[PDB]
Amino acid sequence: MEAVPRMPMIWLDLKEAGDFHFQPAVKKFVLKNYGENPEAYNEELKKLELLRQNAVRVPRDFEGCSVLRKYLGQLHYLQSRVPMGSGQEAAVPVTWTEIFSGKSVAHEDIKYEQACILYNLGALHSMLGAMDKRVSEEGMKVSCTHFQCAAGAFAYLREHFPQAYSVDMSRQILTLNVNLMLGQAQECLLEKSMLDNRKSFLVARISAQVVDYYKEACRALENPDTASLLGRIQKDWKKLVQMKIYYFAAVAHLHMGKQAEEQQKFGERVAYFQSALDKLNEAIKLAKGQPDTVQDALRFTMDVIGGKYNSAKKDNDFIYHEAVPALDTLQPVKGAPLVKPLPVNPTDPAVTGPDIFAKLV
Repeated sequence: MEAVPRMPMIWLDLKEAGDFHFQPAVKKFVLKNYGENPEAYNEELKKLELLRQNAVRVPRDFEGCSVLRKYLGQLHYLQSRVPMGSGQEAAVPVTWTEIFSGKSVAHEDIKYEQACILYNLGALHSMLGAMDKRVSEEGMKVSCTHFQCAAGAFAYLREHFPQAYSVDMSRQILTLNVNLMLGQAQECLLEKSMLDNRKSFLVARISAQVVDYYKEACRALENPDTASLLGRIQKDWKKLVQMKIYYFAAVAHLHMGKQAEEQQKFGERVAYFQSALDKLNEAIKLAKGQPDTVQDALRFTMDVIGGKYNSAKKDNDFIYHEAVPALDTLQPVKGAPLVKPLPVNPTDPAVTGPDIFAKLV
């Protein structure tokens, strides 16, 4: 199974930015509150406006992440010296496009700008995670980290910002995004654990957790309100996710049968391989219409599980003569969560660079 073809991964589009005319409001504030020449900080203002145009049209590569993190950190450093939040003195309109409707949504709130950047940091991480072939140890590790970082950005957004600046960043949609991203992170780790040939029981538990994360996403996708908001995106996500629930349930029970093999529980081995085959047959049904990438992974896995089942049953029928337990007596596999949303510290100097606005007060 370490050589199974990789399943495709879902990634999220980045949001499109509108205007954020911060320069006039910063100049008035410096004049009326610091008493200094309003244009003594034009080079700091020039650095920020350049950084914004770079961020709102960011390159879709790993370097793009540092650009977004730079701009996000510098917005924090600006907010801590110039009050531009909701209701505050120097607040100006911030406009971005809500991604599911295409409608412009404006708020006079610098935290809306921060939120949309953080959203795009999560989305870019999801795209970089989904781009790798995931065939090397380092590519599997890096993809896993990108999906955890994506989860981290959407989780931070959900926890630290006035909920619902727009409906693409509502708490329930962000939670769907987190659970999908963690499910994809855990899938990357499952692939890595099979390459590393970890203990069969641990691999089963890792796979069971992939199922658990994808069940959380699937339940959220079945919410009619979310289906309505996402439109055909909900159909495309749900088809892949529901298929993967049965696929990784098959992979889990395959590895429970390998544990039984190792323990010389040869009737239990047959039962788990039979259950794995039943779960895989449902996944193949649910995969109708999916791309060849999905079919190639399922075809490969059917060869593995079908061959293991036929030989386990032959061995048991002609050698071991052990009783085969009913499938509904098998101990369920408890997922092993080995991923988490990974930090967004917006003001870590190692990532923000020098504070553009250090020479303010």
